[PDB]
Parts: sequence; structure tokens; C-alpha cells
Amino acid sequence: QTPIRVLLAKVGLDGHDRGVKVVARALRDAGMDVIYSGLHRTPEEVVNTAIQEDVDVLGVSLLSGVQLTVFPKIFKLLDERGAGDLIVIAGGVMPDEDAAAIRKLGVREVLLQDTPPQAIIDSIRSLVAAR
Amino acid sequence: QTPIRVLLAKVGLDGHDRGVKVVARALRDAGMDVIYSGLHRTPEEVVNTAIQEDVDVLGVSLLSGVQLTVFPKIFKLLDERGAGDLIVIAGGVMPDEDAAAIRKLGVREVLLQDTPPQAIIDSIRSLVAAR
Amino acid sequence: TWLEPQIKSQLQSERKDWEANEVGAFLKKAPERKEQFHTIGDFPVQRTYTAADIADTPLEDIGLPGRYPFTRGPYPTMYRSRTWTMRQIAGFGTGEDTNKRFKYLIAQGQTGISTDFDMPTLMGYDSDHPMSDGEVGREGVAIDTLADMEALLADIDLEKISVSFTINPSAWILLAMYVALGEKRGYDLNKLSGTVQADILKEYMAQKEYIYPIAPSVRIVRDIITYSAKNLKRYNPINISGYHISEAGSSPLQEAAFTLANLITYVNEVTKTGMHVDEFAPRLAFFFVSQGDFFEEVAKFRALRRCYAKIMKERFGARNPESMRLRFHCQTAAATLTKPQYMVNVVRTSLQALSAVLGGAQSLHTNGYDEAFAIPTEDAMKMALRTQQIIAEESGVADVIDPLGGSYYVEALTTEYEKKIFEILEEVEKRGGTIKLIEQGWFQKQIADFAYETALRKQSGQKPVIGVNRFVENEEDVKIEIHPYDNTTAERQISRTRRVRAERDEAKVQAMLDQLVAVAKDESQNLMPLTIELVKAGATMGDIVEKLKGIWGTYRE
Amino acid sequence: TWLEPQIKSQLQSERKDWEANEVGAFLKKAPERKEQFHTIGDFPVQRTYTAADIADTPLEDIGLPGRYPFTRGPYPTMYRSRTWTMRQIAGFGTGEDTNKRFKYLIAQGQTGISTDFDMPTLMGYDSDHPMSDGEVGREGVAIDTLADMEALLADIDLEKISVSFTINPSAWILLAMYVALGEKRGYDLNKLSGTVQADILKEYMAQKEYIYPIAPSVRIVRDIITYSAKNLKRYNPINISGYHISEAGSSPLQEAAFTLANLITYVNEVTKTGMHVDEFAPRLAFFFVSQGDFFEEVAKFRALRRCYAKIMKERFGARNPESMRLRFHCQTAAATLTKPQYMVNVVRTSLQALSAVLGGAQSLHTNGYDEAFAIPTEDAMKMALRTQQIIAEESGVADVIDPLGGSYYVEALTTEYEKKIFEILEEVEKRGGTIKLIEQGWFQKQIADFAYETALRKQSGQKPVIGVNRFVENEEDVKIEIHPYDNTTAERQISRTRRVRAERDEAKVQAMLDQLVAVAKDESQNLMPLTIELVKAGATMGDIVEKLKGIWGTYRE
Ligand code: B12
Ligand code: B12
Ligand SMILES: C[C@H](O)CC(=O)SCCNC(=O)CCNC(=O)[C@H](O)C(C)(C)COP(=O)(O)OP(=O)(O)OC[C@H]1O[C@@H](n2cnc3c(N)ncnc32)[C@H](O)[C@@H]1OP(=O)(O)O
Ligand SMILES: C[C@H](O)CC(=O)SCCNC(=O)CCNC(=O)[C@H](O)C(C)(C)COP(=O)(O)OP(=O)(O)OC[C@H]1O[C@@H](n2cnc3c(N)ncnc32)[C@H](O)[C@@H]1OP(=O)(O)O
Ligand SMILES: C[C@H]1O[C@@H](n2cnc3c(N)ncnc32)[C@H](O)[C@@H]1O
Ligand SMILES: C[C@H]1O[C@@H](n2cnc3c(N)ncnc32)[C@H](O)[C@@H]1O
Repeated sequence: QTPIRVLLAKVGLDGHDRGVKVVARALRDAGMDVIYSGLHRTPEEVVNTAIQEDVDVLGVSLLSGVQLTVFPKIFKLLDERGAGDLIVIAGGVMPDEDAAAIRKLGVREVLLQDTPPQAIIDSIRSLVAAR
Repeated sequence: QTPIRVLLAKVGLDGHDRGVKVVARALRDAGMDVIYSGLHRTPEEVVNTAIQEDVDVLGVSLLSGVQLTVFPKIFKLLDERGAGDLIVIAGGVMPDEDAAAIRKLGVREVLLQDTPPQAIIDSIRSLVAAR
Repeated sequence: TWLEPQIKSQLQSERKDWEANEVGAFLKKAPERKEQFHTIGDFPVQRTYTAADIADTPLEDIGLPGRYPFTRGPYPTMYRSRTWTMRQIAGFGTGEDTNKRFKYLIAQGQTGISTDFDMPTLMGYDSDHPMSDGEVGREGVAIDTLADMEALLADIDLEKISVSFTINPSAWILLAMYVALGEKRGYDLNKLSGTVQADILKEYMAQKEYIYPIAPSVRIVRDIITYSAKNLKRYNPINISGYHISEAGSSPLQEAAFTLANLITYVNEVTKTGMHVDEFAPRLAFFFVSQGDFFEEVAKFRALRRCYAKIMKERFGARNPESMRLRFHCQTAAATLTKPQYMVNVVRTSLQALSAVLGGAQSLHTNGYDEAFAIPTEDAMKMALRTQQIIAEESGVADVIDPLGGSYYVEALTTEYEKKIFEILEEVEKRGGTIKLIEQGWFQKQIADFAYETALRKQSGQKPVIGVNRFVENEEDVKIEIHPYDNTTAERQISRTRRVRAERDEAKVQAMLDQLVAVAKDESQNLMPLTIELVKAGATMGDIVEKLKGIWGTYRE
Repeated sequence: TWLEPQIKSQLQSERKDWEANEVGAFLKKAPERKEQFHTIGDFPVQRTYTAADIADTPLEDIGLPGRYPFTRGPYPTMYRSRTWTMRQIAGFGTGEDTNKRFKYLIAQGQTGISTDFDMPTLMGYDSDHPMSDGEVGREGVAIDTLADMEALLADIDLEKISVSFTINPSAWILLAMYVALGEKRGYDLNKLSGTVQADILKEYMAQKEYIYPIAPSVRIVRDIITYSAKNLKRYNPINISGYHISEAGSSPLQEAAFTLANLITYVNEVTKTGMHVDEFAPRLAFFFVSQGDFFEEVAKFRALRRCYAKIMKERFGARNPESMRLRFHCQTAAATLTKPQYMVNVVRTSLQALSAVLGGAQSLHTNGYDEAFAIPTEDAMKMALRTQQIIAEESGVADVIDPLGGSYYVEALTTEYEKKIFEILEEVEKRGGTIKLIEQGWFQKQIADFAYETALRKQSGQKPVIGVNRFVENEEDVKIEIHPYDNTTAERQISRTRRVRAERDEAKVQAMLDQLVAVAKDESQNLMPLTIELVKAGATMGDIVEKLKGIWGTYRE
């Protein structure tokens, strides 16, 4: 019955963290166990942490415009380690068609700029309950 | 060798006269004989004045959006009185296609909003010389 | 005196030093663009203003908002309590057409209704009059009958929203229709908030909408004013206007001063009836432009409020503080907006909207980016409302009253405007009054001179106009949605006017028109009560207007 | 004291009266929206400000522009002599790509060049490094070699236009390339006007672009500063930045104060070399945001100039007046702009541009209406330039210096910011300095708290955001042109980098890298001369960056 374990990640050279720090505080305050990957992590580093830390959800904050390169790499590593049942969500900033293209890859939710933190809390609890 | 005789007109309910008063002063100062029809004149009143006053150019300032109704009426009256050789010019404000449609009716020049007064002086002297 | 003379001396000595040391050295490195800079309204400006420059203006002339002379605002709470009315002009086709736009504008966040009328309506003609041909519902809404106003204001709670009518020589007819509508609807007349522009003096001077000669036309304004004072507690019978004077080509000084000249004429005409200033002055209102010179326009608005307070108190002997507080509607300067690079108008209108807010306007219309092309689209009006809503909600300017108060420059310019305004008002009186000067074409000649100098300055490039004489582009891909004219408007409108005339009691309407001539023949009687009965009975504006031309004649310049 | 105490008493007595009479009566009719109003930066604001509110601020602290403490502006002539630089950011693909945009921006009226770099370049990596994958020329231009800079600045007269580089931990490499380019071109180095952002303290605090630990990274900033002071007379070696602190989620007070905290650290590091403050302080420069609170942002800019003057004179003992005059580049707040109803950003950016101009900025970037979508299009940048050009040429605000000077509100808020800034600067010193507090994450925790409170205020609707929590629309027809990424950028860029490495004297470059380690091992020596020889010799940024990681290591939070 343990709290929802969320890994909030930053992938590539992206140094945008205002949004990710906002989400992190929102979830910790909502009673979740929150792990922040830190800046400048590789997809392999991020995937390894999600598994090692046995998180329920892997949340990727992207503002660098690398989503279409990053997400296929993440899934390729998750399939390899038998971790395809991990809930992968995204946030940040990207075109609508990019949001669509990543959902088609297996991303369960894409909550972009202006998403109120309560909507993020709600979606996570909703995704964890569905599984 | 007499000065260029210009009739500046206002047709219909149009009370916009800032532009027409600017043109009038510009032409008088350029050495032209300028007649101003005054506001709220009919096309028949305007045509009669152009003929009675034996003007070289009939200048219609329009800002009321009636150009497509007014101009056919003016030409119909000018053809009747054997005054088709009268130079008819227009100014004011109208869509580009309206400017085009009146030129197709027989209007020799259309000098709309922002036209510097020197360009108006020049075009008139140019049109009078051409005939 | 508020400034310690030991400090005023220090300031003046220090500046003279700075003009020869720091300023002198820099002007060698790189001189200024002009030997003397001026506002757009031709007032010379200093490099900088210090407290010394405003030492001769007592602090009482600045003071507090909602306290005499009201330089800082007519209300003590201003926008911290109630935001200015976001009141956008709407007008085209028939009543039904403009009613659809009212509803759109309300859904987009407008808090007040503004209505612009077509030329026949403005000029006092019915839609089927020969002078109306090709002009019905084109430049604004067509109103011939009370039936059209019912279509216009359909599903609009007149007791819950204010309704403005941009109507002038035929304003009394539209006010009679409004009253008749309010009665029909079972509303309390004293709860009806609204305005009719009505100011005829500015029509002779600038807007050019007139029916009758000056004298009978002023008497109508007077009847509108006296009727409203006694019957419509929450109604604004006039907007003494400067907007049109500016837009006709005037300077901000001519705008301010000529509007005040018109106010004086009106107050004298109303008080001549034995009506005390305090019975109507609280309900008088104004309409000004917010032009391009950001600081000059703010100074002008504050100067107008101060001048108005002083005139009402000192010249008219008003004792009610509301008689001295100037309330005004503002519209951004349409004459500053361009056909080339039209989206750039959004920037121009933002600054002008801000000047109006900093200026303490009660009501504001922001122009559409499509100003130089046609009457606005929904998107253009939506953008004009978003502009206001950003200033009101995101900028913070609404939370501190008269934030520019104390500014050495704004205070000195406010004071310069005041003195220059009084100086003009004095000449008008010395030259024989407003009416005589309107008859001599004195106001109009001054406006025309400024308009011509503006045109020459645009031509030389001395007055920068972006897209016109600066950063000019050969734009080949101009995509703009234009508001279209519905060619069924005339047919649709005449159909209703013809029906109203057919359905009515012809004998009773004709008799009431003969009674109207008798009421008009007595300069002491009010035209309002009978015009209310006429419109109710099925009389058209044309029926009323034409009947009165028989005894009054028509005006021409 | 400048205010006569007999008048200060009158003002305070009169206001207390007005609060109970006019204010008391109106609050009954209609109360205010809030019990206490505040700026966006959480400073409480009064209903109105009078001369009494500013009586405790001496007139010397206001004074005159181009005279100490420079509250009114760093120059005595400001915009009447020279307009602010209209300097728009450009950066994407290869040098050639961004060079085309420079030329477009210049043709549209930009007067200064600004360059934004991609992530590999910002992070110190060459385009073919594994960390660079999918990031080459995406978020800005790719610079690996001096060859790329030649492509970047092709057909650009570096002696006739100023060139800004938004470069940080690898700023010294780009400055070495700029110097090498200037020499190659036969230019006089002392005639090169430009800037490298270089400020690393704000990178740890907010922008997050770092390579090495704090200590060696500050030494690089110091080497940039000392080299420029002795070799580049017209060059700005740093822009001590507040923009990123604000954009990371700070308040205007945290922005102002944390930037000044960083300045103090830098001055101490440079003077420690025995370089007198007056040898470099005149050439120091800053970078601030122009946020949404119109008046607060102006107050903040004037307060920063005053605080800076006082620090340089009193704390550093500067004797050259130029050492006390704060010069700053300004960018409008990108964080205020929206994805929904994006064209409304034009209004937001107009007001923010005006705050920068009224604030006395030396250089200005206005954001594009497409800010929340992607790096800008030509049209979006064109609109941003037209915005500046309208303010400069049509508004008149450029003709009177510090027009808001004297404003009771702006003056009181300027003074409130000053005191609150000094109070923060004092705590930083008491807590052990900037570096220690950066190591404790103290600055970052304060920024994060404001950022979170902003997010919660947006969520509740307490902070109005038009299009987001106010006047929300279900826009289905969103048409926006988006700047695209050229997928040949990586291939094209690596091709050149590989060629530069192939064509060069490998032995000489490797030997020069070993010399660089020896220069870096001596904290007293400057890194600039040898980095200039390296870039000339065909060294890449990666060659230089990687070699130094071997002795310095890398930083991580
Ligand atoms: C603030 C900002 C910055 C700050 C960053 C401060 C910081 N430490 O974070 C500064 C000024 C330093 C900056 C720098 C740069 N920026 Co920037 N920046 C922005 C800006 C204006 C706002 C982003 C922001 O913080 N918004 C507020 C926060 C609260 O929202 P958020 O991040 O969107 O998060 C919300 C949601 O997305 C969601 N959420 C977020 N993460 C997650 C995760 C999960 C799993 C979930 C479910 C939800 C969720 O909840 C949050 C709360 O509502 C944007 C434009 C924009 N509108 O996004 C550009 C933008 C992101 N930046 C951009 C660029 C290009 C840069 C630079 C690369 C410029 C350069 N060449 O130097 C640098 C990069 C610096 C670096 N080291 O990476 C571009 C990106 C282009 C693109 N992707 O197509 C943008 C779009 C601006 C533009 N139009 O050019 N920037
Ligand atoms: C100023 C103005 C007014 C002033 C008029 C003052 C006056 N006495 O003239 C006021 C505020 C009173 C006003 C009122 C109205 N207006 Co108006 N007004 C404008 C505005 C902003 C500028 C016109 C202007 O004077 N420009 C400056 C002068 C110098 O330029 P100009 O007239 O274009 O003249 C130049 C050239 O055209 C040329 N020129 C002019 N005439 C001639 C003649 C010849 C032969 C030649 C060769 C050259 C030439 O040289 C001149 C110098 O460069 C325009 C928008 C616009 N950009 O045109 C709207 C506009 C013309 N008005 C409009 C409307 C609808 C009205 C009203 C009907 C609103 C209402 N329903 O009440 C009223 C009508 C009043 C009336 N009695 O007719 C619309 C017209 C719609 C359309 N045609 O599609 C416009 C386009 C605004 C809008 N977007 O709604 N208005
Ligand atoms: C041809 C071209 O298009 C140019 C044209 O000609 S188009 C012209 C279009 N004209 C217009 O739009 C004119 C509009 N004019 C008006 O609305 C009025 O005559 C006006 C100038 C007096 C302003 O009125 P309005 O917008 O209602 O604002 P205002 O009267 O201040 O506020 C309405 C109520 O709130 C109250 N109020 C406002 N601020 C308050 C405050 N801060 N605290 C307590 N009450 C407050 C007022 O007292 C008033 O109450 P009342 O109805 O009981 O008197
Ligand atoms: C990630 C996000 O995108 C955020 C980012 O990080 S993007 C950051 C982009 N950064 C920038 O654009 C920074 C730009 N910075 C600069 O240009 C400078 O460092 C600066 C702040 C000092 C301003 O410099 P600049 O624009 O050249 O203006 P300024 O120095 O005032 O004027 C240039 C010359 O005119 C002179 N001048 C200006 N006004 C004058 C006047 N009124 N009278 C006489 N001379 C005057 C100056 O003295 C100077 O002469 P000099 O070259 O002989 O010293
Ligand atoms: C002269 C002023 O007239 C206004 N204008 C005139 N008619 C209308 C209308 N029907 N709809 C909206 N605005 C109108 C324009 O906004 C311009 O600013
Ligand atoms: C965070 C800031 O980065 C700016 N920005 C970043 N990269 C570019 C670029 N390549 N071109 C123009 N603007 C850019 C945006 O204007 C934003 O305001």
C-alpha cells in the first residue's frame, strides 16, 4: 500500500528545471515518494534509476525539443530490461504533434506548460489506479 | 494657359473632410484654381458644378464606402452631357479591388490614405499634360 | 510653496552645472537629434524635469483622487474598486445584426455597450429616403423606428448593463426610443444607465453631423439635458467631445480647450432655464481621444479634470462636489493606425490604452488592428478587449491611483496644458463666444491648420509613421479578413419601416407631429415628452426630423 | 529635507481626512477588490502616494541623469542623443544559418547583434561528442571552431556594429575566437564593441550551464575581465545577469539583489589581482528582465542603478564616475507569454518594452509572439522590432529623460527596493558570502519558493493569466508558422569540425593544450592569450574544454 514512487527526470543537455522543481514539490506535498534524477542525465542513466529505485512512474520534463529522439531510446532500454509495465509520463514544452507522436510510442500522459500542479497529482493517482 | 481648375467633391452623407481640406490647401498652394463642392452633395449636383465651373479635373474624396454606387452614377451623368473628356480622380479610403473596379469604370487615378500631398499635385499636373 | 527655497536654489544651481559639465561633454561626443524637442501637440519639452520645475504649482492642485480639483481622478478608489468600462463600438446592418455583435463582445468580456449608427440615422433620414441610397446599415446600425431598437437590444437587460448611443443631431429621437423601450419592458427609468453623445457644437466644429441651424439644435441638447436631470437619474445625457476635434486634425490643446469652450455654452443654455448647475452638472460627461504622445495625453487628461473643476466651482458657482468631477469615455487614436503593416496597430493601441488608464478614464474603446481598412471583425474587437484585460489584470497599473502623480514632467506638462487651455477659453470669450466663432469658422480653421502641418510633417518624414515613412515594406502577401456588408440590409430594413408606418394610427401620429411643431415653436418647452409618445405611436425618425425642418430649416457651411 | 514640514503635516492630515470622508463613503457604495494590494514581486502598495511618502528620500538620491547615484540614467542625454540598441537574439543551425538571420534582423532595423548558442556549445561540447546527439544547432547556433565563427559573422563589419554572444562556461573560448577573427580581418581590437555573457555565478544559481567547479570557473570570468580591460577598450567582458534568476522563478527583489551579490564576488576576485576597481568597473555591464508589473520593473531598474553607484563608490572606493554608472541590456519577460491566444503576447511585450525604456535600458530584446512554441520566425522578430521602433519614434517617451522621475509611487517604490536590496546583500555577507550560499543552495531555494507560489497563484486564479485562467477559449483554428529545425545541421556541422581537425598541425595544437594546463595550474596567470593561439591553430572548443577537465574536474549539484 506504499506511497506512489515517482522518478522525475531531465535528459540530455537541458538545464530548464523551474517546471520540474514545481512538479517535484507538488507531488512530495501530495504525499508521494519523489526522486529527482538531477540535470544532464542520459536515457540509460534515467532508465537504470527508474528500475533500481523501483518507481511506479517515470516522469520526463522536456523543454529542449529532444522528445522525438529521447523517448524511442527510453522505450528501447525499458523493453530490454522487462520494464515495459512502467508508467511513463512527460511534461514541459513540445508541439501538439510531438505530444501525439510520443503517446503513439507508449507515453501514457503528456502534461505541458500551464498544467496546474493539482492536474499532475490527479493524473498520476489515476494512472497508478488504472494498472 | 489658365491654371488647372480642380473641383474637389464630397458625395452622399459622408462628413469626412480632413483629407479633402488637406488636398484643397495643397493644390491652392501649388497654384491651382480649387473649387470645393461642400459636404452632402448628390452626384448630379457634383457633375453640374464640374461642367458649369468648366473644371479640368473632378476629384472625389470618399471615406464612406459608397464608391461602387457613386462612380457609375457620375459617369452616366457625364456621358449624357458630353463631358466624358473630364478627368475624374478619386481619393480617400477603399479596398484595393474597389480602387481597381473604379479605374475599370473610367477613374484615371486613385490616391488613397497616406498619399503625400506632393504626389497629388504631381499626378494632377501629369494627367492634365497627358490630355 | 511646498519646496524649501534653499533646496530649489540647490536644484537650479546643480542643473546649470550639469548642463555645462556632463551634458556639455556628451553633446561633443554625440549631439542630440534636435536642438529643441517638442511633444506631438507642439509643446516644447526639457531634457529632464526636476522638483524646481513644479515648485510654482501648489500641492493642492495635485492633491488626492475624488477630491477637488480632481487632477488625480474623479473617484477616491478608482480601479481598485471598479475597473474602467471596456466598452467597444458595434454597428452594422439592422438591429439584429448589431445585437449579435453586442452578445459576442459581452461573451469576450466587454462590460458596457457602445453603438455606432449608419449615415441615414446620423443625418436624420429613414432608410428609404433618397439621400439614404447605398448607405443603409453600411457604416453603423440602421435605426428608423422603436421596432428596430427592440431588435437592437433584444435579450439585453438594460437595468444590468449600460448602453451608449453614438448619436448626435437625432440623439433626442433615440433617447425617446430608449425611454419608450424601458417603459415597455417594465424597467425603472431611474435605473437605466446609458449615454447619447448629443453634443452638436462639436458637429459644426468637427464631426459634421447636423440637421438644423445652431440655435434650435442647442435647444434640443438643452431639452435632452433638462429631461434626463428630472427623469433619468442614472443616465448621461451628453458626452461633450474632444475625440472628433482631435481626429479632424486638432492638437491635444485644441481638443481640450475647444471641448471646454462647448461645455461653457451648454451650462449657460441649461442654467438660463432656471435650472441650478448642481441639478445637472454631476451627470455631464466627456469623450476624449488617447493620442500617440504617451505623456502629453496623460497630462492633457489631468489638466482637463483640473480646468473643469475650476470652471464649475469658480465660474458656475457649483456647490455639489460631483458637479466638479469630470467623468470621461476614451477612445484610442484611430488616426495613428495604418493600412501598411496593420498588425503593428496592436502595439500603438496598447500604449494608447495605457495612457487612458494612467489618465483615469471611466470608459474605454480600444481600436481594432483593421482600423484603416473597414469596420471591425470579431477577432479585431477580441484583440482590442484582450489589450484592455492585460492592462487591467496583468500590468498592476490598476492597483495604485494616479501612479504618475508627482512626476516632475507630467506635473509640469499638466500645469502647462491648464494655463494654455485657460488662455484659449479667454480668447473665445473675448472674440464673442463659441457660437459666433463657429459661425466665423474660427475653430475649424485652427483644426485645419494643424491637420495640414501634420500632413506636411508626414510627407517630409519629420513626423515618423512606421510602415508609412519609416521601415516601409513592399508587402505582397497581405492577408486580412474584412468585415463584409450584407447586401440584403436595405431590403430587410425598409420592409420593417414600411410595416411600422402601415400598422400605426396615421391620424394620431400626424396630429402628434402638429403638436410637436407647437412645442418646438415655444423655446421654453421640452421636446422630450412628445417625442416619447411619437416613437411609441409608430413615428419614424424621418417623420419627426422632416416635420421640424418645416419650421427650423437646415444648416449648411 | 526638501519638503517643508508645514506642508508634510498638511498632506498627512488631509489624507487621514480623505480616508474617512471620500474613501469611507465609496468603500460603503463599492469596496475594493483586495484588503491590501501588492505588486507581482509581493511589495505592498498604497491606494495613492503623495509628496509626504517620499519626504524621507533626499532629492540628491533622485538628482540628474549621468550624475551620481545615476537613478535617472547612466548618461546625461540618454535617448535624445542615442536610442537604446534594438538587439534581437538570433541562433540556429550552423554559422551560415544564423548569419542569414543577422542580415534579415539588420534589414528590419536591428542596431546590435545578439547570438544564442545550442546546448553542446553552451555546455562546452563539440557537435560530434556523444552528449551532443540530437542537439546540434537546435536551440541556438553551433560553434565548435573559429571557422564556424567566420561563417557566423560573414560580411559583418565588426568595427561598425556591436556583437553580443550569449555564452557562459565556454565564454572565454568564444572571446578568444572573436579576438582571433578581428586580428585575421585586420581590425583594431580597441574598436571592437561587443559582449560575452560570461557570468557563471548566475549559472549555478539559475541558468544551469556549467563545466568546472565554482572556483576555477570564477577565475575564467576574472581572466576574461582582466584581459578585456587591458586589450579590448570598447568590449564588455560580462553581463552580470538577473534575467535568468527572474525566469527561473524569482521575485524582482531576488533578481536585483542576487545579481548585485554576484557583482560583489566578481569585483573582489578582480581587485585581488591588484587591478584597481577603476581599471575595469567602467566596462562592467548587467542584464535584467522587464517583467509584467509595469511600475515595479521601472522602480527596480532605478533602484539597481542607485544601489550599484553606492556599492562602487562606498564599498569599492571607485573614483572614476563611469565605475558607478550601471549600463544594462534588457529582455522582456518570456515567462509572462502564452501558448493559448499567442498574438496577445504582442500587447504584453509592448508594455514590458515600455518599462525597459522608462527604466533607462541601454540595449533591448523584445520577445516574439511565438515565445511559448519555438525559437522565433522572421515575422515574429520583425513584430518585436516594430514594437521597439513605435516606442522610440511614435510615443515621444525617448525625448524626456527619466520621465517618471518625481512620481510619488515610483520614487517610494525605488526607495523600498533600495533598502530591501541592501538588507539582502547584508544577509548574504553575514551568511558567509555568495559562493558558500550557492554551495548551500540558499539562492536557488529562495527562487524555487517564489516559482512554486507563482504556480499555485496561477492555479487558484489569484494571479491572472489571460488565455490561461482568464478569458479561456477553446481555439480550434490555431494557425501559427513555426521555425523549423534543418535535419542536415548535424551532418553539415561535423563535416567542418572534422575538416578543421584534419587540416591543422596536430603536434603544435597538442603541445599548446599542454601549455594551457600549465597556465591553468597557475591561478595568477591569464588563460586568454594561449586560448587565442589555440583557436587560431585549429583547436576546437571540445579540445580546450576536455583538456582542462583533466585538472579541474566537473561540477554537479
Ligand atoms: C523560463 C525559461 C528559461 C530560463 C530557465 C530557468 C530554469 N532554471 O528553469 C532561462 C532564462 C535560464 C532559459 C534558458 C534557455 N532557454 Co528557455 N525558456 C523559458 C520559458 C520562458 C518558460 C519555461 C518555464 O519555466 N515555465 C514555467 C514552468 C512552471 O512551466 P513548465 O516548465 O512548462 O512546467 C509545467 C508543465 O510543463 C508541467 N510539467 C513540467 N515538467 C513536467 C514533467 C512531468 C512528467 C509532468 C507530468 C508535468 C510536467 O507542469 C509545470 C507546471 O505547470 C520558455 C517558454 C515556455 N513558455 O515554455 C523558454 C524555452 C523553453 N527556452 C528555450 C531556449 C531555446 C532556451 C535556451 C536554449 C536559449 C539559448 N540558446 O541559450 C536556454 C537553455 C538553458 C539551459 N541550460 O538549458 C526555448 C525552447 C525551444 C523549443 N523547445 O522549441 C523556449 C520555448 C523559448 C523560445 N521560444 O525560444 N529559459
Ligand atoms: C479621422 C476619422 C474620422 C473623424 C473625421 C473628422 C473629419 N471631419 O474629417 C471622425 C472621428 C469625426 C470620424 C467619424 C466617422 N467615421 Co471615421 N475615420 C477617421 C480615420 C481614423 C482617418 C481619416 C483621416 O482623416 N485620415 C487623415 C487624412 C489626411 O487622410 P485621408 O482622408 O485618407 O486623405 C488622404 C488621401 O486619401 C488623399 N486624398 C483624400 N481625398 C482625396 C481626393 C482626391 C481626388 C485625391 C487625388 C486624393 C485625396 O490625400 C490625403 C492626404 O494624404 C479613418 C480610418 C482611416 N485610416 O482612413 C476612419 C474611417 C474613415 N471612418 C469610418 C466610419 C465608419 C466613421 C463613422 C461613419 C462612424 C459612425 N458610425 O458614427 C463616422 C462618420 C462621420 C461623418 N459625418 O461622416 C470608417 C469607414 C468604413 C469604410 N469606409 O469601410 C473608417 C475606415 C474607420 C473604421 N475602421 O471604422 N471618423
Ligand atoms: C465616430 C467614432 O467612432 C467616435 C465615436 O463617436 S464612438 C463614441 C462612443 N461613445 C461612448 O462609448 C461613450 C460612453 N460614455 C459613457 O459610458 C459615460 O457617459 C461616462 C463617460 C460617464 C462613463 O460611464 P460608465 O462607463 O458607466 O462609467 P462610470 O459612470 O464611471 O461607472 C458606472 C457606475 O459605477 C460607479 N463607479 C465607478 N467607479 C467607481 C468606484 N471606483 N467606486 C464606487 N463606484 C464607482 C459610478 O459612480 C457609476 O454609478 P451610477 O451608475 O450609480 O452613477
Ligand atoms: C536565454 C535567454 O535568451 C536570455 C539570454 O541570456 S539572451 C542574452 C542576450 N544578451 C545581450 O543582448 C547582451 C547585450 N549587452 C550589451 O550590448 C552591452 O554589454 C551593454 C549592456 C553595455 C549595452 O551596450 P550597447 O548596446 O553597446 O549600448 P551602449 O554601450 O550604451 O552604447 C554604445 C556606445 O554609444 C555610446 N552612447 C550611448 N548612449 C549615448 C549617449 N546618450 N550619448 C553619447 N554616447 C552614448 C556609449 O557610450 C557606447 O560608446 P563606446 O562604445 O565608445 O563605449
Ligand atoms: C472613427 C471611429 O469609428 C469607429 N467605427 C465606426 N463604425 C464602427 C462600427 N460600425 N463598428 C466598430 N467601430 C466603428 C472606428 O473604430 C473608428 O475608430
Ligand atoms: C529564453 C529566451 O531564449 C530566447 N531564444 C533562445 N534561443 C533563441 C534563438 N535561437 N533565437 C531567438 N531567440 C531565442 C527566447 O527569446 C527566450 O526569451
